[PDB]
Amino acid sequence: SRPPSREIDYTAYPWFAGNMERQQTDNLLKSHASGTYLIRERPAEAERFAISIKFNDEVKHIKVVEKDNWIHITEAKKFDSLLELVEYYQCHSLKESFKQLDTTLKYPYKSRE
Amino acid sequence: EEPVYEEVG
Repeated sequence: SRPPSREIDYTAYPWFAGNMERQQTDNLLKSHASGTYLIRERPAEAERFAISIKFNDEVKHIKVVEKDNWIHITEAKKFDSLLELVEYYQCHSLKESFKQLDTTLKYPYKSRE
Repeated sequence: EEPVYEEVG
């Protein structure tokens, strides 16, 4: 009725990128401003997902490690799903994991072309 | 030919 607990679509979100190339994301974000974030897929071995964010005209990349039915980009904490991982950084600064960075998720990649 | 990325460091 009220609770929308009937299959959730992650692709519906504007921050959900498909099989995008590395060089592409670089050029795509190059035009976008700071605060822009996105998540692409990659057919790698240890890494399954790939995250990207723009900060101070610098396109950063974050590898996503998913194993043992759990998701996590670092080697300290774990998540139950990509959503929990995204929402965590969406509200909390990345400085916690990456001291070099101090930004958060605000606008998607397909926000404004 | 190796994954750099940001990484915790």
